[PDB]
Amino acid sequence: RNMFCVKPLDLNLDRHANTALVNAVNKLVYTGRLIMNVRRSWEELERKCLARIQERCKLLVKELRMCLSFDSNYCRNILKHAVENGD
Amino acid sequence: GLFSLDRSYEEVKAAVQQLQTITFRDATFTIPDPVIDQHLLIDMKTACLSMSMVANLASELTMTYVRKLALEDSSMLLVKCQELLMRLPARPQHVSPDDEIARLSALFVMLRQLDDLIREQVVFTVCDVSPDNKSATCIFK
Repeated sequence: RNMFCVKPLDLNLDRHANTALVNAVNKLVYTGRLIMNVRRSWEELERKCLARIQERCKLLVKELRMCLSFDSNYCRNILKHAVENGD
Repeated sequence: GLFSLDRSYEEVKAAVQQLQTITFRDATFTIPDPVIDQHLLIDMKTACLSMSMVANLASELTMTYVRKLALEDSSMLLVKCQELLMRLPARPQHVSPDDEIARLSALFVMLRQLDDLIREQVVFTVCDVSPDNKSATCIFK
């Protein structure tokens, strides 16, 4: 839900009643679950944003092109650039 | 020798009446003139060094086996060896076969370096004694 706030090791997962190898690998798999979760949330948010700005670019270059004018030429020439990347 | 250090002279005089009496094989024996000597200082120094080394190389399982047996088992010898110890189901923190066999080999080496002080040498191995206990036969000379 919120990929920006980091919440590491909220309750105690270090348990002396089990093997220390099992406890260390459980903390490791918690950290791995955290990094894969923030990776998946970040990539899904950026592809949703990039998809909607892509279709906005397509609908705009559709609608501006019906009237030939210098203004439409200039705004089209701005709008020619790709929107696949954050840069 | 180990009791001669930092003790009053009358404490040694109260110790020699305890330690001189040896009654091995139903025949009493006495220890003559237990005094201090520089050779005895050498034996005490190597004894304290070997004791420090075996205290350092002792793992936790060797240190805790007596309590782990005394919590459940019960015998007369366990009681008689427990009263000379001090006062103070859990999983072991870290065990390893290959580390602890090296620990046990070095610990056997340190116990050998402690054992050689009291064990002088074998010089006679008796096969058959005379039945009046006045003679015997032996090997290993």
